[PDB]
Amino acid sequence: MSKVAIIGAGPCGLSILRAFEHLEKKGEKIPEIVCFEKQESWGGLWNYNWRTGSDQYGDPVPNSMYRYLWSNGPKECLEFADYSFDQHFGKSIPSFPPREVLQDYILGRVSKGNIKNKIKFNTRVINTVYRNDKFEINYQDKVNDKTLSDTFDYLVVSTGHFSVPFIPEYEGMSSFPGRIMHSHDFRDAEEFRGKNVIVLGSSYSAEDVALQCNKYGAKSVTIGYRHNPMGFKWPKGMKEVHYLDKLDGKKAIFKDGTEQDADVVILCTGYLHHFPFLDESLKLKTHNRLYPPKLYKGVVWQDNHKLLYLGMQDQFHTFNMFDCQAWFARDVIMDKIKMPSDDEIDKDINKWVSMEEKLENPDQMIDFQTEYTKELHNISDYPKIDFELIRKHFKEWEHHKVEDILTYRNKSFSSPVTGSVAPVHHTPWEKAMDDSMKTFLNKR
Amino acid sequence: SKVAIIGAGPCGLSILRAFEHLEKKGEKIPEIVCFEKQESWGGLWNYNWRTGSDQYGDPVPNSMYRYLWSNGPKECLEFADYSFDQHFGKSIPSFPPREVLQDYILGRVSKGNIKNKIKFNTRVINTVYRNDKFEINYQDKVNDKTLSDTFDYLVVSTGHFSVPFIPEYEGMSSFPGRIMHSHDFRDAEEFRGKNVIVLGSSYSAEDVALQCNKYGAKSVTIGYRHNPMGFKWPKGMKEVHYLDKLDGKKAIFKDGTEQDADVVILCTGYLHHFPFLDESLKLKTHNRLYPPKLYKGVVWQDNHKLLYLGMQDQFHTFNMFDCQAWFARDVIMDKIKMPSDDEIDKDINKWVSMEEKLENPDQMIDFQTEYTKELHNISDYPKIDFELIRKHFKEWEHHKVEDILTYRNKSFSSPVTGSVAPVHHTPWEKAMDDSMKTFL
Ligand SMILES: Cc1cc2nc3c(=O)[nH]c(=O)nc-3n(C[C@H](O)[C@H](O)[C@H](O)COP(=O)(O)OP(=O)(O)OC[C@H]3O[C@@H](n4cnc5c(N)ncnc54)[C@H](O)[C@@H]3O)c2cc1C
Ligand SMILES: Cc1cc2nc3c(=O)[nH]c(=O)nc-3n(C[C@H](O)[C@H](O)[C@H](O)COP(=O)(O)OP(=O)(O)OC[C@H]3O[C@@H](n4cnc5c(N)ncnc54)[C@H](O)[C@@H]3O)c2cc1C
Ligand SMILES: NC(=O)c1ccc[n+]([C@@H]2O[C@H](COP(=O)([O-])OP(=O)(O)OC[C@H]3O[C@@H](n4cnc5c(N)ncnc54)[C@H](OP(=O)(O)O)[C@@H]3O)[C@@H](O)[C@H]2O)c1
Ligand SMILES: NC(=O)c1ccc[n+]([C@@H]2O[C@H](COP(=O)([O-])OP(=O)(O)OC[C@H]3O[C@@H](n4cnc5c(N)ncnc54)[C@H](OP(=O)(O)O)[C@@H]3O)[C@@H](O)[C@H]2O)c1
Repeated sequence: MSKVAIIGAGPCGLSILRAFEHLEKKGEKIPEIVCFEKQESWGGLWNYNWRTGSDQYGDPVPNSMYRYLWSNGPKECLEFADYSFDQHFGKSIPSFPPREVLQDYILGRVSKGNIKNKIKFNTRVINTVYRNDKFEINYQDKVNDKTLSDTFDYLVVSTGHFSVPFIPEYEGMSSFPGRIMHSHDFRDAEEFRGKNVIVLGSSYSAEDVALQCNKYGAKSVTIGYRHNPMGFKWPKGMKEVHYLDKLDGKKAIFKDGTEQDADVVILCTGYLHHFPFLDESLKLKTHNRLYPPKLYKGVVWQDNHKLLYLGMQDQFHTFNMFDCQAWFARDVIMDKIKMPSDDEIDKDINKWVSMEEKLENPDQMIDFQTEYTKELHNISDYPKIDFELIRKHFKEWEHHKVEDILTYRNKSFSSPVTGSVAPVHHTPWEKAMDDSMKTFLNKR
Repeated sequence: SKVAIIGAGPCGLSILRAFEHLEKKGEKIPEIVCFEKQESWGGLWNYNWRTGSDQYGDPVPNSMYRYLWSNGPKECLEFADYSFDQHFGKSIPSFPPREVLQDYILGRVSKGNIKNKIKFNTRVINTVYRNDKFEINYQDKVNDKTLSDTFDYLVVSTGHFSVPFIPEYEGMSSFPGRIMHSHDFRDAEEFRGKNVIVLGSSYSAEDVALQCNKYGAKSVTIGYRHNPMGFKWPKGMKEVHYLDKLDGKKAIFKDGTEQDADVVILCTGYLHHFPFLDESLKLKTHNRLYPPKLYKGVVWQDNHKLLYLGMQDQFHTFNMFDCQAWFARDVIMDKIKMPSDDEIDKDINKWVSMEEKLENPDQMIDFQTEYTKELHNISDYPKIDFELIRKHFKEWEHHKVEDILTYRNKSFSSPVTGSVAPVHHTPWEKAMDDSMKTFL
């Protein structure tokens, strides 16, 4: 008889709506659920949006995906246990599909029944306090420019953590005569054809953005790193150098002495966990990491067990980890899973944080998130899926990237749900200029 | 008595300055706290390379770009209590680059204890009125912490040209180039050799188009929805009717025009945006010379201790903000008494009715002149010749129609000291370096 609020209708918010649907479909009564989504439509980061900065209502644009974006990990690692690739597509498809394809898969899982009607779109949650055993929530109806209010027994935060950019300042930016942007701003790589591009950062965004710039015709691409280089086998017109010292006109100067003509600087420097719409007492504060503290099983807010965060960990696993988290959260809301004592909660949190701090390389991290996810998987209803296969897949994928960063997307992996082997795509990724679902799925 | 001011741009600084005049004379003044989300005072007059949102996730309020020059005669915006002659110590041309006017603005408030009243990197986030106090929450950005305090009076001076209005046009989802708003514009060199599309029909469209051309754009094409600006555009520039869609690197207009396009710059205006005010306190309006619900254009009709500065559309700027500020100060000080609710409503209607009838720039200049002159006579802001200013604006509009490329080369006389501006050593079209250093 509870009333449940969900903030965000991306993969995480959809995971929990889906978790609740499984129960309703079996005949179980479920709580009233309201899901707030600031975008026009569901899909979260998987929606492409030309917009940058803030929208027509002055709401910051949560979209970070760009044109020509392809799955950066094996799709088999993110398959839904309750909704297989074979079921959705009706045939086996390659392991690294373009964004539109995976978006289609995400929305397909939830588009058959009553989930969509539970979501309020163009609606931005702006304020949350907890009082008298209820979450009092203010939200903006954007189209009408109006503040609305309601009260809930449980609150699920699924707003992701890759939308609000962290944007550091370097010397000389005030006088740089080119574009300075964050990866969050990146939209169509053709913008930089024939240009000298500087990329700053050492993770997935730096890696992929650098490659897209080169692929879509940049004159040069130079990656700066602060601590250690990615060390991948970069294409001809690409180099990796240490630490940007300053910009001096159309000239980037690095600490290792490198001087590079620069037309654009793309800061691929990460994002903030940003929750301006939550009271300070409810607000998770953390940098991007595999296991932030104060989250029992990485989900339940330690100080308020009716506040549940989804997807807030750094990610190797994605979709099916979100599912495992969501099924867990559903079961907490349903009172199927009972919270242990305060001391046992704190002890369990410390166990995972301590392991997390000790992680030293991707193999250890992959093992860590595997064990985290598998433990979640065993406490609830989420269907059979082979996390051991997934563990192996991730490690193979890391090896592929080291082997050849240009060709890792051409590899084939087997489904941890159905066993199906992905066919090799008709077009090598390094030559695949058209990112449409149509050309991917059609022959030739 | 305790007063909060939100924003330390020209308007917030105008009121801090108004209160300072009194304190300097020996009058006791209220405790004043001014919140500013930027690192430093100056408002829009600060250049910031950042776009979108900052390192703390706070939307960037800066909209000015590199190579920006004053777009109206500086003699129309001179401070009555701090002349250009006083500040610069010699006559200088009428259209200075941004840094020059920024230096003038901050110079007026630099000498005293005003700066110490301002909390920087501090963003007001919530405002409610209860028990006769404004309860205000603000984020200390650097520490990522929410702080709270209570005030008797609230002055909102956060401008209205920071949060962009950004309309969608068919084809944007697949356009192979940059789509941006003028609010994003930073350095025109970014577009050298590029086919630029500019959408809009006001000051941002006009100046951005010219900046792109001046800094080597291969072409510039301006789309208008209702009416063209009609200025005498430079050789490589044209003005066409209504963008229909983008189809690849192709901009297609309703009048059939097809134009090669590498970048689309939406110069489509800004929102009055106050997420940090309770719905009951929040001004809702489009850009216009006289929004309703603002007594003398300043006092919130439904709460006479909430005062908005600078929220009108602008011909006048600095010295109008001043007149509004001196007014607001005197209201806060209880020198000026509010009239009855009915006389307030009648007075607002009087000005709104006039504002709705304005038909052309001349009538608008006359309107804002009268609005400003009336404010001027209710307080003690010093002598300044608004009649001369009225004339200057009309002359400037004429200059723009005559030649949009040369209007900044014109000279105007100070309405404060009578000083005649010298013609700058370099014509605007050829003035590439916007540094105050090289200007002076
Ligand atoms: C550029 C990029 C590429 C990526 N590529 C891959 C990939 O190839 N493979 C992979 O497995 N993972 C990828 N990821 C990881 C990605 O985070 C997850 O796949 C997934 O999108 C996370 O889903 P989520 O629901 O947790 O957050 P999101 O997908 O960000 O969804 C959050 C939703 O909440 C909404 N929201 C936010 N604030 C509010 C508010 N105040 N009120 C109402 N609604 C709000 C947002 O509009 C958004 O729709 C990528 C991430 C990024 C940024
Ligand atoms: C691109 C551009 C060019 C212009 N050029 C000219 C010109 O040449 N001549 C001319 O006369 N006028 C010009 N103007 C008009 C301009 O509005 C005024 O000159 C003046 O800047 C207005 O000052 P203001 O204090 O009212 O607003 P602003 O200058 O915008 O100051 C508002 C301040 O409030 C702060 N703020 C906002 N929200 C918050 C919050 N929640 N908490 C704390 N602080 C906050 C902002 O950081 C900002 O510093 C221009 C405007 C623009 C946009
Ligand atoms: N499907 C795709 O192809 C694709 C493309 C983009 C993003 N993604 C996803 O988007 C999510 C986020 O990845 P991300 O790379 O953007 O974030 P991230 O993994 O959190 O990495 C942040 C990077 O910023 C660097 N950094 C921090 N401060 C810096 C500074 N002051 N100067 C320079 N560098 C700085 C960090 O390295 P240092 O501290 O050593 O400098 C780090 O490498 C991930 O899920 C990723 O998979 C996928
Ligand atoms: N010193 C300088 O050189 C400098 C440079 C830039 C800005 N400024 C200042 O910035 C402030 C704002 O000027 P502004 O021009 O940005 O704002 P503005 O005066 O409010 O004008 C907004 C423009 O947007 C247009 N518009 C609205 N909706 C549109 C749509 N859907 N598609 C296309 N156009 C649309 C409007 O024309 P339609 O409705 O007819 O389309 C209008 O011309 C002013 O104070 C100005 O002085 C000064």
